[PDB]
Amino acid sequence: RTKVFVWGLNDKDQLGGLKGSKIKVPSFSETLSALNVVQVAGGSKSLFAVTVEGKVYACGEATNGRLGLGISSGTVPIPRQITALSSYVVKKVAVHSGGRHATALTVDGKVFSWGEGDDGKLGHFSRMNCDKPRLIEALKTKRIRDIACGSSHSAALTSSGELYTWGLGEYGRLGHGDNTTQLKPKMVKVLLGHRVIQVACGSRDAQTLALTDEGLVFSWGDGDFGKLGRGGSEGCNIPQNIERLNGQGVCQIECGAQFSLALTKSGVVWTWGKGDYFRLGHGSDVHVRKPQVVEGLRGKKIVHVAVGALHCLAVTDSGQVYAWGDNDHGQQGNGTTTVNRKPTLVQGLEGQKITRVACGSSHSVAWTT
Amino acid sequence: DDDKDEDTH
Repeated sequence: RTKVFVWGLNDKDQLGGLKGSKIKVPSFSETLSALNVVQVAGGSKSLFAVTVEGKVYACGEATNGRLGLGISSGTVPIPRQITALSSYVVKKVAVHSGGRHATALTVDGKVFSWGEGDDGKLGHFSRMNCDKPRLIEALKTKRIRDIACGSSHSAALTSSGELYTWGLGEYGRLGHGDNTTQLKPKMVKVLLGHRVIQVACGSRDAQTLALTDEGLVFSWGDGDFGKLGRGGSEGCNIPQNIERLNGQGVCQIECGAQFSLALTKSGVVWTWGKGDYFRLGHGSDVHVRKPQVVEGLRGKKIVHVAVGALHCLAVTDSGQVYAWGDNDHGQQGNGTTTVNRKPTLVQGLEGQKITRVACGSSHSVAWTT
Repeated sequence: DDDKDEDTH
């Protein structure tokens, strides 16, 4: 048993079988709970679930083939198995909250991609859409250990610690010293000598974040609103160290819409970037151009975080979920459509020891184990 | 907000 709870926008049934378009309180998902999930991931009006068995299920908007079910137009209102992957044990799905493509990493290190093909983000030397998952041949000889997707580019990292990026080159998000689109996975040579252990990719005019095993956080790409974390707004196409987070013990990095977030081993949350609609959690909607601790969570040991487009979720070590940011569709889980300017306890989960959260563009997920 | 979803109802 893993109980799964969902809330937020439900216009395309991206919550997997609830009635109503704005679910304002976390609601038990019997379809998703029945699956025994190890991971839920949220994309643009879409939801993906990876089970202990290693299968993948998807629901929500099917346009551009987000869901990898061989279709391209309508809605999948009930979570449906991506049967193209039924012969593999999938370990993780990577998708951005504002994304229309995704990747899947198997336990034996293979990477499949599917969905919108613009700018080569699927990694098959073309700009073609893929309605069904397709193996990224370029990575077949690398033992990939993690994956990440933005709205317009993608990334993967090997067990030796090398980082690959591909997709839209504009504004330097790929990190290769130019702005050239890569239809193929390309190694970030500037980071050799560092063992990269996570990577996160942003949306639209996007940033990229990387984390090394020594705790170093790097950022590059678009610089608007200070989401690179080094002040001002100048972009770059070469990875640069975010000096402020050195020595902080960062263990998880995420990119929402035009903002960045980091969580540390000791349980503190840092955010920076675009401030509009209170996505940063500092109580105001001003921009923050170097990382700043979310004071609203000081004293709470956060063990897992997730970012949507305009909202964030954080779980304490005691199973409590806090949310902050925009609430046009109920994604805050406070029973209303009122913004959470500061981190706020999510209603309706008491007695559920949540261990993990996930976000899509405008929806939210929490689950136990 | 470019990154706000619309509720298609």
